Amino acid sequence: AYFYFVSFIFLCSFLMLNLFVAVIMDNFEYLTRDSSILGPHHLDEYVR
Amino acid sequence: LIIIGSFFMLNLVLGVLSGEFAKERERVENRRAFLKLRRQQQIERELN
Amino acid sequence: QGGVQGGMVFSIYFIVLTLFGNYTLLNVFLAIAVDNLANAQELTKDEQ
Amino acid sequence: LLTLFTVSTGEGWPQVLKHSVDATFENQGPSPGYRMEMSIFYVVYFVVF
Amino acid sequence: VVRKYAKKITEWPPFEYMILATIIANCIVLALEQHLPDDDKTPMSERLDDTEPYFIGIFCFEAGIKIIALGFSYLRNGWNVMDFVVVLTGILATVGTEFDLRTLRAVRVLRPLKLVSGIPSLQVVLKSIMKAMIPLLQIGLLLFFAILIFAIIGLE
Amino acid sequence: ENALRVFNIVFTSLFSLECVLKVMAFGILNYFRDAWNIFDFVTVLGSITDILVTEFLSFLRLFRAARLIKLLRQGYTIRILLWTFVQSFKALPYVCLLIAMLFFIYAIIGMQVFGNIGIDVEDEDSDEDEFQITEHNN
Amino acid sequence: FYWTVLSLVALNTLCVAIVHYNQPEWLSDFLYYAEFIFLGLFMSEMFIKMYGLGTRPYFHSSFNCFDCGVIIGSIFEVIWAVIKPGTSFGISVLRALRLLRIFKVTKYWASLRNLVVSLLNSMKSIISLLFLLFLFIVVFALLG
Amino acid sequence: SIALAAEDPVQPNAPRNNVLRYFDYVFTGVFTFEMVIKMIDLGLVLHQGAYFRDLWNILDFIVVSGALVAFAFTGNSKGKDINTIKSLRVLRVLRPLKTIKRLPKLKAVFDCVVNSLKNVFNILIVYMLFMFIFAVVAVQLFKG
Amino acid sequence: YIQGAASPKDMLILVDVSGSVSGLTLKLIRTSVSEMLETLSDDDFVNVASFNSNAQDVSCFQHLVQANVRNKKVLKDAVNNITAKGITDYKKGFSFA
Ligand SMILES: CC(C)CCC[C@@H](C)[C@H]1CC[C@H]2[C@@H]3CC=C4C[C@@H](OC(=O)CCC(=O)O)CC[C@]4(C)[C@H]3CC[C@]12C
Ligand SMILES: CC(C)CCC[C@@H](C)[C@H]1CC[C@H]2[C@@H]3CC=C4C[C@@H](OC(=O)CCC(=O)O)CC[C@]4(C)[C@H]3CC[C@]12C
Ligand SMILES: CC(C)CCC[C@@H](C)[C@H]1CC[C@H]2[C@@H]3CC=C4C[C@@H](OC(=O)CCC(=O)O)CC[C@]4(C)[C@H]3CC[C@]12C
Ligand SMILES: CC(C)CCC[C@@H](C)[C@H]1CC[C@H]2[C@@H]3CC=C4C[C@@H](O)CC[C@]4(C)[C@H]3CC[C@]12C
Ligand SMILES: CC(C)CCC[C@@H](C)[C@H]1CC[C@H]2[C@@H]3CC=C4C[C@@H](O)CC[C@]4(C)[C@H]3CC[C@]12C
Ligand SMILES: CC(C)CCC[C@@H](C)[C@H]1CC[C@H]2[C@@H]3CC=C4C[C@@H](O)CC[C@]4(C)[C@H]3CC[C@]12C
Ligand SMILES: [Ca+2]
Repeated sequence: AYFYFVSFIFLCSFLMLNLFVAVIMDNFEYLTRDSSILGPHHLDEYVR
Repeated sequence: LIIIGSFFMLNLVLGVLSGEFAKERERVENRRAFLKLRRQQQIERELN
Repeated sequence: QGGVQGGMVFSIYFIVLTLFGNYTLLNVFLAIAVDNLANAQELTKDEQ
Repeated sequence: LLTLFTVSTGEGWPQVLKHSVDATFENQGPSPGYRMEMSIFYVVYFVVF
Repeated sequence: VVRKYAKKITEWPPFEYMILATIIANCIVLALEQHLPDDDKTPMSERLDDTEPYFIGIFCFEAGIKIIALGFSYLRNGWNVMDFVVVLTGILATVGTEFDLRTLRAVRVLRPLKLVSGIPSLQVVLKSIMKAMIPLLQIGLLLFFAILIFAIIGLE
Repeated sequence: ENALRVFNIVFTSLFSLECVLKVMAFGILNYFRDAWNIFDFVTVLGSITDILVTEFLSFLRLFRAARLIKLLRQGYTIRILLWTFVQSFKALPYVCLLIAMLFFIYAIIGMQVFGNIGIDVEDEDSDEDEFQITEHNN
Repeated sequence: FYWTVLSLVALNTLCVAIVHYNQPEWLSDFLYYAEFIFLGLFMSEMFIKMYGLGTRPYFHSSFNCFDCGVIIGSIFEVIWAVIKPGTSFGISVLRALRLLRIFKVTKYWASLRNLVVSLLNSMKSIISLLFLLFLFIVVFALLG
Repeated sequence: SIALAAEDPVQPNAPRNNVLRYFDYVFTGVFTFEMVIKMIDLGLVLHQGAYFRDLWNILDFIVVSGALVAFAFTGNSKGKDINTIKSLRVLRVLRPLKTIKRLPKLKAVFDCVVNSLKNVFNILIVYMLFMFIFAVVAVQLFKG
Repeated sequence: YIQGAASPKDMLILVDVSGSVSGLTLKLIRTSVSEMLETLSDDDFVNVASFNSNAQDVSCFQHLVQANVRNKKVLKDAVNNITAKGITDYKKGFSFA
């Protein structure tokens, strides 16, 4: 039970963290966007 | 409730903060401090 | 402060403390880690 | 290391802190609030890890 | 709100250091207080409590110097506004007791924050922290909506 | 309780008119090509269902509780931020699968090793910290 | 010399880890004397560098100053034990931080050294950040 | 994998476990057949295409070998040694991991996780050294 | 045993009822005072007083009463109905005792 729970907390936190960075770093262009420079988010304003 | 409320919001908070920190690094005043740091290190290597 | 009958307005002290404290700690320590590690990566790449 | 790992995950450390401040001497029982300066150990531990 | 310019005298470096010292002393005095149940006081409580006139007088004096020198650009700075309300609430409780004024003592907790106003270096660092959490407010709006929706569902 | 229930009948009527009004204006087919329109249509159909049964449980009216989401479209920066992150979770399905396997492997190991522990044990001592393997947690 | 003193630190790090609640009496006697032996060797290692490299070159080195602090701290503990028996802080374990110098032989030294270089560069900012964080705790503590 | 999830832990002699036991024979049989042909197509000896060279092949080898050995102990006498056979039955939980190698995109995600461990390994060693120092100090303070 | 272990007493219990004894300490004080009253014979005289800032008698008794089975009941009932509020003044409670 010592190894069962101690390893789980490490592995669960590590695998969840890799999920977070994968989702974050997929949208990293949007998160570091600047309103001055053109971006894909702006182009939807052209459509309406 | 836990997945949406706690794990999904934590993902956005890390995502938004990380994007802000990337933009802050490339600020003109912040870049100049790093350029001073790089030059000061180059002197130390040659001086040694 | 009374009980459930009269002291329910005092939960705001605890809500504000844990809500602000949770993300203030994240902001302070993650900014320290990101900025200093990003400096080290650029500083290492430049010397190579 | 197992006790500190439990504190790192954040669960149950208030009880570990209570036992730490109440400790008196080797092979002797606890006394409430004996060593209240041992709180510095857990505050410094949280800052680092 | 002054008599225009008439021998207006400004500050000199030891002045703000004396203000800093009195703020630190006030913080220590606040940290030395013990609260006991049901209208019970410790012997040191009276000695600590009688020091309040001195601190409030010093703070009122420095606020007066700044307000006459600047001319009431005093309230332009956000830090001075926080200083002004600290002085105002103190005088109401300290001078006169006819109204219920035990609640106004709670405003004294903000006095340690005057360290940030006094030391300009801390202001720059404090600006950095608040700047990053401006985007995070939009996350809080998502969080509140999520809590509201799940509260309705839990209510049903 | 009756007054609250009466207001439900008033709203579910008006919310049914919007669907009727849009369908005629947009057309049978074009209207049914927008995700919100079906979401709106299933919501009105679910709520109207329960009302007739009462005179002739309504947890599917909590779909109506989801109507508040429509207010998000007015706030732009929230809508883009919420939508982009949701799309990213769809583009990373196998990363979620790896977490599911970790729970699977650690669940099977737990059943075989720690499954036999008894839970019926209870005593006046009731050292709750001592015994955390109970009817709910096992 | 560099590898030999480093191997001594590994022995000293091992010695302070053996201690447990009921250790046999022979173990306590061995460890009691071994601390003085290790302390003596590292103080001598201090003096050899001091005379070998000169007092000014030795002290100006950042690494050697850290060795001074643990050496001075170790002396403080032993005298403290006699005056007030019952309390031991194990200050000698801080000598184990010298094991991080092993990273020099690997390719990973540049990444690790640069991180410490950048941390020391912004030491003023980090200290101010912790102070402001401490101030808000005090305000909330006073409000409570 | 689904069979391992249906099994009743509380009742060793449950009717469900009796039925599922027959299924365990078939699944091992399939894994035995694929093992030998993989040894036949490749080579056991280390000729740079060795079957034992690939790490997952050892993982496949362990699952099938444990199942076969568990049968041998049960074969002689059903309940002569319940402890070790119960331990060997636990190795079946490695069956889901056999999916990672075969699925291309699941292997790719797995390599990314291992890649992240490599980057943070150097800091992880520093983390444990610092945590070791705190543990030794904590022992001296609160031992006994 | 109590009869043979000592001589008749003139006991005056002085109970502190300032604010700081509020909560658990008050329950322990009342239980302790009752248990002390149980160790008194009819040859013993007892009176219970209390003081936060001015001393007063807890019950109707004003001077000293022998520890009957009924005087003791009156004192116990009076003790079980005291509340903690004020600032301790030892020089006014001891001057009363
Ligand atoms: C984010 C970080 C930088 C802030 C952490 C706050 C610390 C500066 C505080 C939190 C707990 C405090 C400790 C809590 C308890 C005590 C015991 C107390 O010392 C006594 O002997 C008092 C006797 C008693 O209280 O019975 C006062 C100092 C000390 C070590 C305090 C010192 C200041 C500490 C470490
Ligand atoms: C830097 C690292 C690699 C150092 C080596 C690890 C040590 C910190 C650990 C590893 C195993 C530990 C040991 C595991 C178990 C025991 C048995 C324990 O003895 C008893 O339980 C009873 C002794 C008796 O009654 O005689 C004493 C401590 C000791 C040696 C431990 C001391 C600390 C040890 C050596
Ligand atoms: C999520 C993925 C991995 C698939 C889900 C797997 C398990 C969560 C499911 C699959 C088959 C299910 C089992 C199918 C049939 C039964 C019998 C059913 O009947 C009984 O009460 C026991 C039989 C008896 O009393 O004799 C109890 C639930 C159980 C064990 C089910 C428990 C949940 C199981 C193991
Ligand atoms: C895997 C090992 C290292 C520990 C497991 C990680 C989890 C359980 C631990 C490690 C780091 C911890 C968090 C680190 C950051 C903070 C600071 C503040 O925001 C709230 C506390 C909080 C949230 C800690 C709570 C629990 C925490 C998330
Ligand atoms: C950063 C690395 C070097 C970690 C080493 C620092 C740690 C181990 C030190 C720093 C401050 C220290 C504390 C300072 C003061 C006291 C009070 C004393 O009566 C008991 C020990 C105790 C509670 C110390 C325990 C050890 C301690 C927490
Ligand atoms: C091959 C995969 C699908 C494994 C699935 C096996 C599952 C679905 C089957 C196999 C054996 C089956 C069990 C066999 C034994 C019993 C006891 C019987 O009195 C009731 C049904 C019950 C409880 C069956 C439930 C379903 C069951 C568990
Ligand atoms: Ca008192």
